[PDB]
Amino acid sequence: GVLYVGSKTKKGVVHGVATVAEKTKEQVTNVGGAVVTGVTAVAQKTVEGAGSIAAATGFVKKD
Amino acid sequence: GVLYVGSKTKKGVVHGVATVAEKTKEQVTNVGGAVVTGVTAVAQKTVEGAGSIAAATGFVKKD
Amino acid sequence: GVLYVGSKTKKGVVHGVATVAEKTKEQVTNVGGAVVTGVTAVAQKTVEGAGSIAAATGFVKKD
Amino acid sequence: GVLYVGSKTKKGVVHGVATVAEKTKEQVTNVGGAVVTGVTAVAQKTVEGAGSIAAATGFVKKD
Amino acid sequence: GVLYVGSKTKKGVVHGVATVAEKTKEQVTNVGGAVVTGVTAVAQKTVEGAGSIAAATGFVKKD
Amino acid sequence: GVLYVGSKTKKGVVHGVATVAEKTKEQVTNVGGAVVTGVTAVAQKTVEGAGSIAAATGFVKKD
Amino acid sequence: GVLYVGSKTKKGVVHGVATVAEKTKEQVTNVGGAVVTGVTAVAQKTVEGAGSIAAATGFVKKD
Amino acid sequence: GVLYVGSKTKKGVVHGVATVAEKTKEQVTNVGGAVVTGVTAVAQKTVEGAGSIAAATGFVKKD
Amino acid sequence: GVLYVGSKTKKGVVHGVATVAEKTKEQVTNVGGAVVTGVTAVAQKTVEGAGSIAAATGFVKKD
Amino acid sequence: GVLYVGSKTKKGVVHGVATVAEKTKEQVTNVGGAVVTGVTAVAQKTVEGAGSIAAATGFVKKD
Repeated sequence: GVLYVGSKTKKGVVHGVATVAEKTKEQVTNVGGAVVTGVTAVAQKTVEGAGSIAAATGFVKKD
Repeated sequence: GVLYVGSKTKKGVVHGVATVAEKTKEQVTNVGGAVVTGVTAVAQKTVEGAGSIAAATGFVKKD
Repeated sequence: GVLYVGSKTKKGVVHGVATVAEKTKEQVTNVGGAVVTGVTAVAQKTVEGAGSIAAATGFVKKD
Repeated sequence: GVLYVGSKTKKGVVHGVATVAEKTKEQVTNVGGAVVTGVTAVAQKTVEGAGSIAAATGFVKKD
Repeated sequence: GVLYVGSKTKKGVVHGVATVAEKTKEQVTNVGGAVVTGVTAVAQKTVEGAGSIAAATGFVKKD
Repeated sequence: GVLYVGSKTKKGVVHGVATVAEKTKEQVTNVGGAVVTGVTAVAQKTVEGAGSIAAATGFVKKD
Repeated sequence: GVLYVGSKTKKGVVHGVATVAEKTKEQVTNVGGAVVTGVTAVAQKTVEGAGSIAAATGFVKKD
Repeated sequence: GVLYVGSKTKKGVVHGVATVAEKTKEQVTNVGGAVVTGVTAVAQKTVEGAGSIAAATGFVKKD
Repeated sequence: GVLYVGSKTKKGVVHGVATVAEKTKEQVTNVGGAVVTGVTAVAQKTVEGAGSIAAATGFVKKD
Repeated sequence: GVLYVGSKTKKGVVHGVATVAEKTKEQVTNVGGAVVTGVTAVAQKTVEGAGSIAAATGFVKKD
């Protein structure tokens, strides 16, 4: 189809993703797709096919 | 179809995602899709197919 | 179909998602879809197919 | 069909999702769909198919 | 059909979802659908198919 | 003498003095002494002398 | 004498003095002494002498 | 004498003095003493002498 | 005498004095003393003498 | 006497004085003393003499 984005802005201030740790052991920021930051930010994804798998996991501990 | 986004703004201040830990052991921020931040932020996803699996899990501990 | 979003704003201040932990052991913020933040934020998802599975779980402990 | 959103605002201040823990052991914020935050925030999802499963669970402990 | 949302506001202040725990063991905030926050917030979902399952559970303990 | 102020606080939120006018003609907020705002706020004044005058007046219209 | 101020605070948020006018003609915020704002704010004044005058007036219109 | 101020703070956010006018004609914020803003803010003034005058006036219109 | 200020702070954010005008004619912020801003801000003034005059006025219109 | 200022800070962010005008005619920010901004900001003034005059005025219009 058609994806149409039109934007007029005088002033924009944007902070995307921040991970801050002090005296910490296991800290995970995990994003399955894309990370898009800005004034006027657009992300588009298309998957065409049978039996598609999208899997996102913080952490796995196995013993 | 048609996705149409039109936006007029004088001033915008945007903070997307923040993970902050002090003296912490296991901290997880987990996003299955995309992370989109801004003045005028758009995310679109299409999956075409039979038997599709989208799975998101914080953490798995197995023993 | 048609998704139409039109927005006029003078001033906007937006904070999306914050995870804050002090002296904590297991903290999980888990989002199955997308994280979209802004003045004028739009997220759209379409899944076309039989037997689709969307599963979101904080954490799993197995022993 | 048609989804039409039109919004005029002078000033907006928006806080989406906050998880705050002090001296805590297991804390879970779990969202099966998307997290959309802003002045003018729109989320739309369509699932077309027989036998679709949407399942959201805080946490599972099995032994 | 047609979903039409039109909104005029001078000033809006909005807080969506907050989970706060101090000295707590198991705390779960669990949302099966989407989390949408803002001045003018709209969420729409359509499921087309026989035998669809939507299941949301805080936590499961099995032994 | 002795003025002793001791204060322990975890979290404090303080708003001192606000004057808000819309479509208004003559609005006066008038404070003869000092304006002191905070977590732990202290104001002390000493006047030593004969025939001292402290006078505070909103407004004077003379014709 | 002795003025002793001792303060312990984890988190403090302080707003001192705000004057806000829209479509207004004459708006006056008038403080005879000092304006002191903070976490732990202290103001002290001493006047030593005979016949001292402290006078504070919003506005004067004379014709 | 002795003025003693001792302050321990983890996090402080302080806004001192704000004057905001839109479509306004005469707006006055007038402070006779000092303007002191911070985490730990202290203002001290001493006047030694006979016949001292401290006078603060928003505005004067004379015709 | 003795003025003693001792301050321990981890994080401080301080905004002193802001004057903001849009489409406005006469706007005055007037401070007779000093303007001191910071984490740990101190202002001290001493006047020694007979017949001292401290006068602060927003504005004067004379015809 | 003795003025003693001792300050320990990890992180400080300080904004002193801001004057912002759009489409405005007469805007005055007027400070009789000094303007001191910083992490650890100190201003001290001493006037020794009879008949001292300190006068601060926004603006004067005379015809």
